[PDB]
Amino acid sequence: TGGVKKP
Amino acid sequence: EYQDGKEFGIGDLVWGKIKGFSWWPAMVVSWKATSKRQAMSGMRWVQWFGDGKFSEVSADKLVALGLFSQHFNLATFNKLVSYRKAMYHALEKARVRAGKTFDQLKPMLEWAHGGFKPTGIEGLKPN
Repeated sequence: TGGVKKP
Repeated sequence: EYQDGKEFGIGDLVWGKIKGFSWWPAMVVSWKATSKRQAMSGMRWVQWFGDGKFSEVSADKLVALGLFSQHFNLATFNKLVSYRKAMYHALEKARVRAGKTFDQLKPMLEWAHGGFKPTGIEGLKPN
Protein backbone atom coordinates (compact mmCIF):
# COMPACT_ATOMS: atom_id res chain seq x y z
CA THR A 1 0.00 0.00 0.00
CA GLY A 2 3.12 2.18 -0.14
CA GLY A 3 6.23 2.55 -2.27
CA VAL A 4 6.22 2.36 -6.07
CA LYS A 5 3.05 2.59 -8.19
CA LYS A 6 2.48 -0.44 -10.34
CA PRO A 7 1.14 0.23 -13.88
CA GLU B 1 19.60 16.98 -8.87
CA TYR B 2 17.66 16.92 -12.18
CA GLN B 3 20.21 19.18 -13.96
CA ASP B 4 19.69 17.57 -17.36
CA GLY B 5 18.33 20.45 -19.44
CA LYS B 6 14.90 18.78 -19.46
CA GLU B 7 11.80 20.43 -17.92
CA PHE B 8 10.40 20.37 -14.31
CA GLY B 9 11.88 20.71 -10.84
CA ILE B 10 11.16 19.69 -7.27
CA GLY B 11 7.76 20.79 -5.99
CA ASP B 12 6.23 21.24 -9.46
CA LEU B 13 2.61 20.14 -9.81
CA VAL B 14 2.31 18.00 -12.92
CA TRP B 15 0.16 15.63 -14.91
CA GLY B 16 1.96 12.30 -15.29
CA LYS B 17 1.28 9.48 -17.72
CA ILE B 18 2.22 5.86 -17.07
CA LYS B 19 1.12 2.73 -19.01
CA GLY B 20 -2.43 1.66 -18.20
CA PHE B 21 -3.77 4.87 -16.65
CA SER B 22 -5.21 8.27 -17.56
CA TRP B 23 -3.08 11.35 -17.05
CA TRP B 24 -2.85 11.62 -13.24
CA PRO B 25 -1.91 14.62 -11.04
CA ALA B 26 1.41 14.39 -9.20
CA MET B 27 4.18 16.38 -7.61
CA VAL B 28 7.84 16.25 -8.64
CA VAL B 29 9.95 15.09 -5.66
CA SER B 30 13.62 14.44 -4.90
CA TRP B 31 14.79 10.83 -5.16
CA LYS B 32 15.53 11.00 -1.40
CA ALA B 33 11.81 11.33 -0.67
CA THR B 34 11.35 7.93 -2.31
CA SER B 35 13.86 5.77 -0.44
CA LYS B 36 14.54 4.17 -3.84
CA ARG B 37 17.37 5.38 -6.14
CA GLN B 38 18.42 8.43 -8.21
CA ALA B 39 16.21 8.95 -11.30
CA MET B 40 17.78 8.23 -14.69
CA SER B 41 18.85 11.44 -16.46
CA GLY B 42 15.89 12.79 -18.43
CA MET B 43 13.50 11.47 -15.81
CA ARG B 44 11.88 12.71 -12.61
CA TRP B 45 10.56 11.03 -9.54
CA VAL B 46 6.95 12.01 -9.00
CA GLN B 47 4.60 11.30 -6.08
CA TRP B 48 0.95 10.80 -7.15
CA PHE B 49 -1.91 12.70 -5.46
CA GLY B 50 -4.59 10.35 -4.12
CA ASP B 51 -2.48 7.25 -3.37
CA GLY B 52 0.84 8.86 -2.39
CA LYS B 53 2.93 6.38 -4.37
CA PHE B 54 6.09 7.10 -6.38
CA SER B 55 6.96 6.55 -10.07
CA GLU B 56 10.04 7.45 -12.09
CA VAL B 57 8.62 9.21 -15.14
CA SER B 58 10.14 10.70 -18.30
CA ALA B 59 10.10 14.51 -18.43
CA ASP B 60 8.43 14.04 -21.82
CA LYS B 61 5.62 12.12 -20.10
CA LEU B 62 4.99 15.11 -17.79
CA VAL B 63 3.13 18.37 -18.33
CA ALA B 64 2.48 21.26 -15.94
CA LEU B 65 -0.72 20.70 -13.96
CA GLY B 66 -1.47 24.30 -15.00
CA LEU B 67 -2.45 23.03 -18.46
CA PHE B 68 -5.52 21.58 -16.74
CA SER B 69 -8.37 21.39 -19.28
CA GLN B 70 -5.94 19.82 -21.77
CA HIS B 71 -5.36 16.71 -19.62
CA PHE B 72 -8.30 16.49 -17.26
CA ASN B 73 -10.08 13.22 -18.13
CA LEU B 74 -13.80 13.63 -17.65
CA ALA B 75 -14.63 9.98 -18.28
CA THR B 76 -12.07 8.85 -15.71
CA PHE B 77 -13.40 11.47 -13.30
CA ASN B 78 -16.94 10.11 -13.68
CA LYS B 79 -15.82 6.48 -13.60
CA LEU B 80 -13.39 6.61 -10.64
CA VAL B 81 -13.67 7.83 -7.06
CA SER B 82 -9.87 7.39 -6.79
CA TYR B 83 -9.45 9.96 -9.57
CA ARG B 84 -11.88 12.34 -7.86
CA LYS B 85 -9.94 11.99 -4.58
CA ALA B 86 -6.69 12.51 -6.49
CA MET B 87 -8.19 15.70 -8.03
CA TYR B 88 -9.19 17.07 -4.62
CA HIS B 89 -5.77 16.65 -2.95
CA ALA B 90 -4.01 18.01 -6.01
CA LEU B 91 -6.32 21.03 -6.31
CA GLU B 92 -6.28 21.68 -2.55
CA LYS B 93 -2.50 21.91 -2.88
CA ALA B 94 -2.92 24.12 -5.95
CA ARG B 95 -5.29 26.41 -4.05
CA VAL B 96 -3.12 27.02 -0.95
CA ARG B 97 -0.09 27.83 -3.11
CA ALA B 98 -1.62 30.41 -5.42
CA GLY B 99 -4.00 32.48 -3.37
CA LYS B 100 -7.50 31.12 -3.72
CA THR B 101 -10.34 31.17 -1.27
CA PHE B 102 -13.74 29.82 -2.37
CA ASP B 103 -18.64 18.10 -3.36
CA GLN B 104 -16.25 20.85 -2.28
CA LEU B 105 -14.47 19.88 -5.49
CA LYS B 106 -16.88 21.86 -7.68
CA PRO B 107 -15.40 25.37 -7.44
CA MET B 108 -11.89 23.92 -7.26
CA LEU B 109 -12.52 22.05 -10.51
CA GLU B 110 -14.19 25.13 -12.11
CA TRP B 111 -11.28 27.30 -10.99
CA ALA B 112 -8.84 24.74 -12.40
CA HIS B 113 -10.75 24.13 -15.65
CA GLY B 114 -11.15 27.92 -16.01
CA GLY B 115 -7.38 28.47 -16.02
CA PHE B 116 -6.64 29.15 -12.33
CA LYS B 117 -7.93 32.73 -12.19
CA PRO B 118 -7.13 35.35 -11.00
CA THR B 119 -3.64 34.07 -10.44
CA GLY B 120 -3.16 32.10 -13.67
CA ILE B 121 -0.76 29.16 -13.92
CA GLU B 122 2.05 31.27 -12.40
CA GLY B 123 0.57 30.87 -8.93
CA LEU B 124 1.03 27.10 -9.04
CA LYS B 125 4.81 27.46 -8.53
CA PRO B 126 6.30 25.64 -5.45
CA ASN B 127 7.68 28.36 -3.09
